[PDB]
Amino acid sequence: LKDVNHIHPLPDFVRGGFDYVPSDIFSGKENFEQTLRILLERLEFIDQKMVELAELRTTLNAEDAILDEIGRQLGIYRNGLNDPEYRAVIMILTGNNSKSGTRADIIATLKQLFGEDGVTTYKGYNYRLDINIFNTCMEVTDILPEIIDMLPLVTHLRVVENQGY
Amino acid sequence: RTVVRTFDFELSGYPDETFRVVLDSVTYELRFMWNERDESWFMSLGDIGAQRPTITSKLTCYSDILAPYRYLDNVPDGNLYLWPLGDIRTRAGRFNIGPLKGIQMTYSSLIE
Amino acid sequence: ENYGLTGSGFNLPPMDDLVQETKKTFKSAFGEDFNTESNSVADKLIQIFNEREYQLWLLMGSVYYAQTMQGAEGIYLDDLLGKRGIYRLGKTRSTGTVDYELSSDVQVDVRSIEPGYIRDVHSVFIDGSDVESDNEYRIRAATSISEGKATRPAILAALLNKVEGIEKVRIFNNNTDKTNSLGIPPYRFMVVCYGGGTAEISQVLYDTIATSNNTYGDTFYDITTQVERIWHTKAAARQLAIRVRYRGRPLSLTEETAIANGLATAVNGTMIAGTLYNVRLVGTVMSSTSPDRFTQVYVDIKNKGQPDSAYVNTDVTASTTQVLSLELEDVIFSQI
Amino acid sequence: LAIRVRYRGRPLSLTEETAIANGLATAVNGTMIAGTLYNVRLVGTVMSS
Repeated sequence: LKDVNHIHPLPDFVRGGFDYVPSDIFSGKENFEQTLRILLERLEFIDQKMVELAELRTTLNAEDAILDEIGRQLGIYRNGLNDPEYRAVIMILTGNNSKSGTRADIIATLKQLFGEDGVTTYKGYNYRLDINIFNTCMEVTDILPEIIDMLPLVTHLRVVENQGY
Repeated sequence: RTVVRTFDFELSGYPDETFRVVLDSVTYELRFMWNERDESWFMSLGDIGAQRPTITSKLTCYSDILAPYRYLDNVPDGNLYLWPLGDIRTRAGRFNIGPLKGIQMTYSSLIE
Repeated sequence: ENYGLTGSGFNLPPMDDLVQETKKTFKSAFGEDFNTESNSVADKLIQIFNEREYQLWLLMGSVYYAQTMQGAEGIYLDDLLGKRGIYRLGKTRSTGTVDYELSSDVQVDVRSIEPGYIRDVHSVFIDGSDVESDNEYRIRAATSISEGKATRPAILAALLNKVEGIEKVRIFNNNTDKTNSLGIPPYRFMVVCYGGGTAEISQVLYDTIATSNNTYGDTFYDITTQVERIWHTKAAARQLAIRVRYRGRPLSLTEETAIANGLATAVNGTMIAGTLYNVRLVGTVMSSTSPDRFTQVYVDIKNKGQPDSAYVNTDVTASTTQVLSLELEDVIFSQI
Repeated sequence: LAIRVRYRGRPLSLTEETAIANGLATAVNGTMIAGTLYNVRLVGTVMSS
């Protein structure tokens, strides 16, 4: 019924405070109101930017200019990656820390990179595993090094990518 | 790290409570401030008569408050937690802190 | 719009500007013919409010800077790396061998009684370790921790946290049908470590590898729960020597220590069977001291005991079972 | 001046060369007459930013 995240712009900030004019003594004088409005409306701008200072620092929306700072703390350097996929690698490596490389587990990680039906996985008798891609939205060669990391120590892997079925 | 429960807290809901407590035979002074917009309790910890508090943090349920601060000679080495007595989904409030109000703020000390 | 977080950084408006547009907009509501010059009553009022408002911008900038890695200091440093789930150490105690007390009962080891810094010489032990300072605290944060298993990062993470005395580790993989260039049998992988025990790492490895003993290495040690054995190797086996030549203003004596110790970190941090790049070594010297102190720089590398004629400037690597190491009594400074 | 940079490593991506380009702004800080590039300094800067 209520949002748990209380960090939001204050609703109707301006009309508040004006509500503290005692008994409409000054209201309708058009000389005191403008002086008060001009000062209060400055806080509006500062109040608004208080959110982006917290909202924009999250990894989901962080821009490349500062996303590097988030990656730097985790040891994931930009190298030659671009912004749209640099976000992906950060998620992939971080998610690897609570993984076991099971068949059900592997499907889950690939799920975040290719939608619901964009990926499928065949399995083979002698350590063979196969990955199929149908709806890639980013160039895969640069993402490939991580795709190896979350697999068992002895996996034998093939990678094939195509658009659609 | 064996630990034993040894102290419990209660709050009357006044927005600027301040009182002195004794833990592990040492004495500390605590300050609690209520935040309106964030509807949460702010806790400050320090020595008796200290100019400034040693530690300030925001209270939350099932979070180890003292975790990153067990490296100072004036900080308790025990465990401080807030967990609910009722439904597990209830979050810390203003008047719902106490041994029977819904949230059990507790301190426990390691066995040495 | 040019104020606050902007992706390229954080921008803070100075005191003067905030007054300028405040007066401008304030003037717009009453026309030009409105006194706002110095010492005027209106101007005096404006200054008070803007100064109170200005602190808000300064506070925001401090909060952002306080939470960045570069600006982390004191307690604020603890919070930032605390977010990663690790905390600084405390008063640490010495360990000895048969002020002090026995660590456990004995029959047909040694533990210090005092809480910290400390009767520590041969034929009368780990000393020091009072408080874990920020510099090494930053270093200790370089590691990683995870609960994963059966994957390459998981193996590395577990070993560095459980195996006592471990200092470095690397893994080589041969996931193909035919023996690799390193002679690894097909469908097997090798683990090489430096330091640590032999009948303990095997125990740790057993709990973290998949249910298919694909290990291979020089030495083995059987374990049971059914019986099997685990393989591994040990490398050690190298110490280096360095000389540096430069042109300019001599570096007294203190700087050489700052330069010398700084180099030891970069060389030491190299991976097992890694490679050293002459360019990287130069870069460290340009960064371990203030710029604008040298016009030319060269570094020469040779193994201990070799003749002086053996100094070379080309990049150097190490074999599979070799680990690069550097120490003092090294780093010969000279002016060209 | 015209400056060319060559290196061995991963290919640098567009908009990542901006830091290097602006990093060479130090080249505009030379003093009259007594201005010497000390290309080693440039190598340090390009490897720093």
